[PDB]
Amino acid sequence: VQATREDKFSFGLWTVGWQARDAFGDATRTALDPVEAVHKLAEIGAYGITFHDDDLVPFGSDAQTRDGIIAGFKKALDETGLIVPMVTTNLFTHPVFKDGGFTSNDRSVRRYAIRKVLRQMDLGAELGAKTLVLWGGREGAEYDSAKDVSAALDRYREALNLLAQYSEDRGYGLRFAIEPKPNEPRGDILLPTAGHAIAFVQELERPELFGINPETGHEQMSNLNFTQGIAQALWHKKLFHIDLNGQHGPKFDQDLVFGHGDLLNAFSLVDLLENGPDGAPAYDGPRHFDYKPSRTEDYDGVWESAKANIRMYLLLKERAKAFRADPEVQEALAASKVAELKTPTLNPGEGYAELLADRSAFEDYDADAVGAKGFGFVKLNQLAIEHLLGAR
Amino acid sequence: VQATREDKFSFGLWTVGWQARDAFGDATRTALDPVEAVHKLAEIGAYGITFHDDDLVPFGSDAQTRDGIIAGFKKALDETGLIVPMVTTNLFTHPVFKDGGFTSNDRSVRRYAIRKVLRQMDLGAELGAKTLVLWGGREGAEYDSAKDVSAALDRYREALNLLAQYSEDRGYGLRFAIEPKPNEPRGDILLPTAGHAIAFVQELERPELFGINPETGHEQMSNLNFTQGIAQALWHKKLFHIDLNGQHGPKFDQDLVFGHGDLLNAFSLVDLLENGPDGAPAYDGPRHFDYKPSRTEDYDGVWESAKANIRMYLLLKERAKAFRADPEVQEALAASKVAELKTPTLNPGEGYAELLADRSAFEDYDADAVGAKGFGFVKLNQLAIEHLLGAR
Amino acid sequence: VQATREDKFSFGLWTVGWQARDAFGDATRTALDPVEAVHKLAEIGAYGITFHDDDLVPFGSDAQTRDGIIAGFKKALDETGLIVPMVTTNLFTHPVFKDGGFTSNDRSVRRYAIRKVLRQMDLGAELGAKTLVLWGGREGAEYDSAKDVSAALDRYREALNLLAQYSEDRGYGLRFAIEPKPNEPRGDILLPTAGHAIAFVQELERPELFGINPETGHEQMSNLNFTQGIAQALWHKKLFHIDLNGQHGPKFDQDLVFGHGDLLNAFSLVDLLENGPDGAPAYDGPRHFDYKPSRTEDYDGVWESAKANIRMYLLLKERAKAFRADPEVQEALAASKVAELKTPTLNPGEGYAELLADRSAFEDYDADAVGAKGFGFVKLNQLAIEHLLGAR
Amino acid sequence: VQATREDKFSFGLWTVGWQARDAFGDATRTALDPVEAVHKLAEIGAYGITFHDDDLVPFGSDAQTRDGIIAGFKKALDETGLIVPMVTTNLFTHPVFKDGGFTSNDRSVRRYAIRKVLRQMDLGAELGAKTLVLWGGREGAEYDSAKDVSAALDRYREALNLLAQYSEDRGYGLRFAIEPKPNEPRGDILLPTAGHAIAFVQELERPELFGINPETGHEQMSNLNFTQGIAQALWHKKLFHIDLNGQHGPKFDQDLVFGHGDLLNAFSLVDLLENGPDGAPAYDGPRHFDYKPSRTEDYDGVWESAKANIRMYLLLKERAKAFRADPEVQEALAASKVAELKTPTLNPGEGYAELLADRSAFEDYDADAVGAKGFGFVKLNQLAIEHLLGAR
Ligand SMILES: OC[C@@H](O)[C@H](O)[C@@H](O)CO
Ligand SMILES: OC[C@@H](O)[C@H](O)[C@@H](O)CO
Ligand SMILES: OC[C@@H](O)[C@H](O)[C@@H](O)CO
Ligand SMILES: OC[C@@H](O)[C@H](O)[C@@H](O)CO
Ligand SMILES: [Co+2]
Ligand SMILES: [Co+2]
Ligand SMILES: [Co+2]
Ligand SMILES: [Co+2]
Ligand SMILES: [Co+2]
Ligand SMILES: [Co+2]
Ligand SMILES: [Co+2]
Ligand SMILES: [Co+2]
Repeated sequence: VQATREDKFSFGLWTVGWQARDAFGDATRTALDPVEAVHKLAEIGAYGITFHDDDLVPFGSDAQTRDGIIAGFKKALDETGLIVPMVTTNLFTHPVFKDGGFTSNDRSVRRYAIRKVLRQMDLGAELGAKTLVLWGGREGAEYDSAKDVSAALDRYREALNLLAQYSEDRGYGLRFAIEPKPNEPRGDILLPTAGHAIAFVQELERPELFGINPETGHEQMSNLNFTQGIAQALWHKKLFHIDLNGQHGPKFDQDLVFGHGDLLNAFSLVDLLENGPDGAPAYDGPRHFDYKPSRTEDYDGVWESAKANIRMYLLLKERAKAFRADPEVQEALAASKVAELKTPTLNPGEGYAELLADRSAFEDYDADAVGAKGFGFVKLNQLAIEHLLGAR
Repeated sequence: VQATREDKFSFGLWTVGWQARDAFGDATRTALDPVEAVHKLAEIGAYGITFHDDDLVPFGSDAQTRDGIIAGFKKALDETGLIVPMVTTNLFTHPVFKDGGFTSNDRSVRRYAIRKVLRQMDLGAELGAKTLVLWGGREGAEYDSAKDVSAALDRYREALNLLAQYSEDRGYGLRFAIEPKPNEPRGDILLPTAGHAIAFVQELERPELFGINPETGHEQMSNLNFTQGIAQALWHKKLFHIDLNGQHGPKFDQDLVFGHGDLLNAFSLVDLLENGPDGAPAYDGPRHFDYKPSRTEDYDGVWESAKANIRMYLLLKERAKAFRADPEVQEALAASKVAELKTPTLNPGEGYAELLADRSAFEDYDADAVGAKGFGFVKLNQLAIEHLLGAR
Repeated sequence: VQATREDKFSFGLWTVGWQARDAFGDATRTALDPVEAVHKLAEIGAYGITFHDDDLVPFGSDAQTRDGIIAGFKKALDETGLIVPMVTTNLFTHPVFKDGGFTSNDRSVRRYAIRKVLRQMDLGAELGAKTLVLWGGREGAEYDSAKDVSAALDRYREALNLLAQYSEDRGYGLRFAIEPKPNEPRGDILLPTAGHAIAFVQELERPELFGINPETGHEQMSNLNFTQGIAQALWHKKLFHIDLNGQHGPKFDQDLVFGHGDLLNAFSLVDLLENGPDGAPAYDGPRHFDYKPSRTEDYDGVWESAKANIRMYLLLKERAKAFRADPEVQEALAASKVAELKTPTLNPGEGYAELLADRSAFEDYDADAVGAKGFGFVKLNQLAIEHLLGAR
Repeated sequence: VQATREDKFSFGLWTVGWQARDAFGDATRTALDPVEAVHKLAEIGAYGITFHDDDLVPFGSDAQTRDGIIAGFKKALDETGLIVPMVTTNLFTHPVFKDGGFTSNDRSVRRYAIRKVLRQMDLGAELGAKTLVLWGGREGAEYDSAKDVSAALDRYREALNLLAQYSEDRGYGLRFAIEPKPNEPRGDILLPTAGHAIAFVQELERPELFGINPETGHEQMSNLNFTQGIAQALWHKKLFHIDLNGQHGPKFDQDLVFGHGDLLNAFSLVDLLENGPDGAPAYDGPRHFDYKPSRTEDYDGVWESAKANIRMYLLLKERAKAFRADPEVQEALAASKVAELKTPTLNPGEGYAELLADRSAFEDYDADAVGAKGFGFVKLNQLAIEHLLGAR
């Protein structure tokens, strides 16, 4: 298959740029030039690139340096036609953030973290970014008595409310996406799942400007069903962005190519995002890959893995489409009553009193008879896998 | 230490009454009589008892029978001075509920599920219960194509809105507590974590009436920090009830005595609930034990395990109090800056314009120097554990 | 494709016969007659059937009743041509086994467990079974101080030595396969992984008569790589039997159809078993499905799920074959140096003296240059998945 | 309490020397001088220190420098009285080992790896070390088709056979301890659990020279019961060394202070090692702490955390002894029939013939009456915990 700008595949500069220095070893690859990343990505079919402030401008660069870098990067986007759909800020690498950015126990660190983000918001707006992703990687703790969670949530909220105020006042029109993660690098991270991130956002001052950026591996690190979690995020209308990658259950964050981890879940996910209501996708934003080319690879391996992500997504889409289009699947869906869940439980205008008066809903209901009918779910599931396998 | 009615320990009829019939073996204990249970629980110090409809009145009892049982039950309550703080409905045992109660693909089961709950609401109202716990144990799926998550959430919401309507029209004054669980019996259950449940509740018609009933073991089945999730629930003011028990990480639901699984987290949990805001508890509801006496035990074991739950709580409470009262702990808390998180990041009347004008929050900030100072968190953790072990 | 007797697909009577009573609810299906199960399995292409003593003959049947069941059973086998490749004993259902069979703390239970097994060996030997599977589902503990592991391993060994003795004396020619499981129904089960079982087997009086019966979901319950553990079992030559099914990581035992859990691991498992050394399979015993038709299904869903197991194995086999016959895959294998691992590290006749003498192995080794070459692993993994997807 | 040299507390140079560069951020601490390390550890009570070649002598140090470093190191040991009980080799950091050391697909890497170990064996022998720990951190894969496990086991064996040969011929008298780990840094590591490592060792040429070095955190990363695995290791007589630390279930390797993860399991572990048969410890090797001072800490937090490891072990020891000495515990052990498991199942001289003749073990056995009696395990567990809380 072939990727189009209409596919909206984006990559973080820190992905193909990952030098492969893990917690147990040194880097196996040399640094990638931002400008080269831009030309290579354009070439493999991506429509946009994302970056952390510190991925593009080395922490501590003077404005002369800083300015120079931005200018060149800007030219590259220009020549290639790539856009910057999202930007983020690094609030986890520097030792100052060892206890967090926004929720560090140290007050001075909190002030500093806000400033770092405001600045990145400025660059984002200049480059045309529409979404600010916030990954609070260091917000959390290793020991329960070290962090007052309530105070931490107040401080997270305080910081976010200021960011929305500024964006709205400067007219940047940004949307903010909170990225949930259960652990790593902190023992436990605040807002561990898509669920906790959504509940939190609901308490902000201008909640309509806030949503989440869920990551495949993050939810899988707690053994949760990523597809079901996205379905919930979509129900709430809080899916502002998405990070796609692969993981093999609860272990360190692997960041494999999308679909190289839980393949069956990767398939139900593409199905959910693409076979939305009335043909059209259920999701319209970037399909962003936040993965890492394995430590054992060289730059050849790097570009290969970049293309594998696109490839995986397009192969899955194709099968998800074929799945839904199959009259036998259509028949199995009917037998399993999947669409019957869309019919309200209650009749039009029916309330508690009418329901209480309906003898068929209780007094005269044959639970035993209904309890014996099968749902035909294994059969429908088998049909889906055969489509995935290209056997149908 | 001895239990008082003020401690508010409650137990489900189904905990001490569990016959220990598991997924791989027959029951090892005979049935426990409800009046007996009330009398034994009163004796060990419980202040209240809870039950699913079907735990008290056998599924399908005729009115005469049903009526007879309730009368006997109320008399035992009367005599012992035990109350019924919460009631729930069994929407998971009977085969009709194999694909869910409120979210079954089958429209007729959904209708029947609502009628079964209304009926239990009337009984709870009659007994003076204040909370209706809803555990959607069969809501979810084994296969992703079998359940439309979006339609399921619509139907779950449709049903809850009706229950609140009825409660409010009738003047019952009930509060509704949704109980999250990631899995078991279904592959994946809808609303898997405390977070997912809180986010959901914020979308109902009368949200002020809805909260959650998180269970220690359910959060631990996903390897999440239970204390930290309770802290967030308290921040949202949605902790309506709590189910206490023990678990050893992600595996089937063990339902051990509280404190017999993750002891360190059991300790931080009691500290959070009891060493509240003033000096006063941060949570005022029932301390409910939803556990199961191990299958290897007889009725002497059952009564021993019931008392063990109260004993673990009182012993942890005592050490949590001692921890907070220690001057060396006060000192370690001061060195770790725990309390500094409670001070707003911004000075009163400061906005983004004033922050941007503060050179010290960024332009002249010495991040390297701040990043070199230690938080002393290990030492604080070490004092906590020494209090737990009675080593101080 | 269609299954042939040469495929050696077998099913436990307890799989298609599971009535679906789980830990939270009643059975949803009526009991399956063993004769009927023989006929239906024959019909879908199974070559054999297996059973626990108690699956065929109800616990406590008098000798006339037991004899009658066995006779009708044998007749069905005869008429269909199905064989009984393995038999097993239920040492987990009856309350007497609540603390285990061979390792119960109670001496009398240990004596009775051995007698129950001996009696099953007789029946197995008479039906022609070649393997006795031993699943100690109840050997273990919920609490560390309740069980002396060392004493427990001594007792385990004590029982197994007797069984080997009896079999050898009677000329039964049975092979014994211990089945590891990490937990469920005990909090922790003895011999938790394929590794622990293999190490234990090695300490018996006649180790050559003992191997393991590893199950897909059981290793996945600990989030281990099943194919990789199977590879090691094959290296030790201890894979006497195999239980195939599906699971989604660490949670209760799901027993899904084979391939419906971790699809990618199912794929690599079929590759390992069939594309063995010298053209031929690496394993020649039964391909046994120890799964359960989901609780949502009726008897139609039961047979559909039995057939899904076979279809899943055959589709994966087909794709594994095509994978290996692809010149591009071969080229990738060569580039990744997979086969170079099969060449001894030392030259023929080289010892440490000569290795110490080779400056090319150290003194003149350019670690830095080798360290920069990519292995091309991602590209290889991508072709593997494109074969599975039927995209190649 | 206070540590004595008889407690045999040892620490790796890399533990207190960890600079805190994690997968997501820079080092927060400066480098620790080895001589200083020797001095600091002697002061807190350690009886020994251990290290990887590369911890002591910088990778790529000329002969002169290396020699220089060693001589200073020997002086510090001299001056302080600390010994080097164990030494290990770094086969995971340098880029050349990205695919492993001993089982790298690349043959030239395997040869280099052996050379690097021989050299450390010499230094080890010279410093008086008794054990060579082998941690194959890079032995494994991210993708199943990239590693022939069988070939890798052959190459692993091939390398160990040679090391044994060398050590025996040089008269070093070393014992070899293989350290299992399930994952991190490789997606899946070979010899993932204590079980797998023991099974492997049994296949070597001089098995009496090999054992294992299990780490608390490693077994817990797979959610296995550490104490139970150590109990099996002792049964096999393969506990050559042990790494103590803390972990919070399946997630990245946390390396917390011993007893800061699963407290209940740390208690049962100390009980097992110390309350050995004949009053005496069941294990007499070094109690080695392979942990990491949290990244939020400075050098003071570093020495605080080192002392915390010793304090935890000694406080647990103290409670394990009090527990065993309690008459009420003694009464609970008897009711639980813990010791009845040590009495053989068969009477002296009984074999299957006599067991078959015993009607009381089967024909006249009342399984129902035995099945109704409880084991009193909950009460026994509750007493263990009250001893741990210092409540008794
Ligand atoms: O787990 C790492 C996170 O996924 C980050 O890459 C964020 O998305 C950006 O800060
Ligand atoms: O996991 C089982 C559940 O916890 C139930 O006991 C609910 O709390 C009540 O239906
Ligand atoms: O998890 C249950 C076990 O898998 C059993 O089915 C054994 O294989 C046979 O007793
Ligand atoms: O998880 C990392 C390992 O624990 C190492 O520290 C080894 O013990 C020494 O190579
Ligand atoms: Co990630
Ligand atoms: Co991300
Ligand atoms: Co539970
Ligand atoms: Co509960
Ligand atoms: Co199973
Ligand atoms: Co099995
Ligand atoms: Co470790
Ligand atoms: Co270690």
